Amino acid sequence: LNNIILNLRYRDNNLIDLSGYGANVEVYDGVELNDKNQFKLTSSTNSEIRVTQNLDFSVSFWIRIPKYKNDGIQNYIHNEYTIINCIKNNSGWKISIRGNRIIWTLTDINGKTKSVFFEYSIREDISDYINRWFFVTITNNSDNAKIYINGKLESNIDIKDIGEVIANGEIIFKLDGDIDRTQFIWMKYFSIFNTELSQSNIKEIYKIQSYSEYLKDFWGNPLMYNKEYYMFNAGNKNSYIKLKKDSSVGEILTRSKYNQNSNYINYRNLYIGEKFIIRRDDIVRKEDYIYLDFFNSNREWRVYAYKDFKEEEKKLFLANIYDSNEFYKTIQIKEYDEQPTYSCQLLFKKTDEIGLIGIHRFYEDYKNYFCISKWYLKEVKRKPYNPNLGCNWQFIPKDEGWIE
Amino acid sequence: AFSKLKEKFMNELH
Repeated sequence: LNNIILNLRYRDNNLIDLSGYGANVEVYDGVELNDKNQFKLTSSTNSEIRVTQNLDFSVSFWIRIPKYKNDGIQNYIHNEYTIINCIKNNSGWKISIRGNRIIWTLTDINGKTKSVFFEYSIREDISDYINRWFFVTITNNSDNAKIYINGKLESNIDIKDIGEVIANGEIIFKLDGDIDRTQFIWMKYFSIFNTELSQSNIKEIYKIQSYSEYLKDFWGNPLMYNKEYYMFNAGNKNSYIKLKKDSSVGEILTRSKYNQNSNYINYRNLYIGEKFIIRRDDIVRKEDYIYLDFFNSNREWRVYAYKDFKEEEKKLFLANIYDSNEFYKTIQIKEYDEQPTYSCQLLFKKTDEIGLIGIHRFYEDYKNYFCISKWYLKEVKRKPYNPNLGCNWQFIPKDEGWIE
Repeated sequence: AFSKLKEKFMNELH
């Protein structure tokens, strides 16, 4: 898969063509860049990238699209805006977004237009897509233009009506349309191929570009130390952790949802439960030894596991930071899943294995509690790794792309 | 303070 004509990648604090065809790439001052290959497009005049290139072609990239402002839903749903435009003599292609939709458009020499789109729901309790890094691939031959999302075919339309399409036009990365000053788009790994990629090729590219040295947060950004995170359980999506009133255990409650009338939108709240923080660059990696802490009022507390553990599962101990011979404190963060994910696991060790952190039904009538469990130790070795297991967790920081 | 929390933890374990 060297069939790449443009490969925009980070190098020496700049975005450049690493294809070997050496396209001229101009990044303007208003674009934000990091060494993790992310670049942000804002509403500012000088937030653009300009590419001067040197029917059977493909375009791949990742994207993180901000959640709708609850008060401005109508603009969101109506107002379309271009993010990438490649035109010459009024002919070429453009990638545009209209609310919860991403749109691919081809225009021929005679101004003839056909479009294909992907629409993600804005009524889901927990969305895989909203404000989260996901993978987009767009293939084109003589017959069909189709969109693949995270390696899976989603959309497909016939284009045999369309005449000649001049696709060697200058590529402008820029927000264009009826946009709020607040509007932004994150993108990474923008590539053009001179062939229709197969589904097999795209699953392989998705899995390659899914890998990183470091663990990731809920949004698909790198998991950090000394950073405040709400906690998400992949096995119990609609649950969260709350400290039991004036006690030392973590009870599991159901997330609240959107309250206002507007029946265009539904979601569960993410900024609910205790604000956790991971203790020992400030980047969290596989097999790292950590302390899992949280803030109780304005004092930093800790998640401990009781060393007297004859039962298969037991409630975790939430208390002030204090060394006790009765309690395990050292957790090792794990990534058992071989397939793409933002989930990690939490393993208490002494070097034996005591149990994994999860959620379980304890009797008192029954109730759900934040627990260690020996059960998970066997399940994580089974293949394929089950992504809906209770021992799979995700960290949600505050993000300007998600206001609730 | 830690003691008073550990007891409450023991009460929950019951």
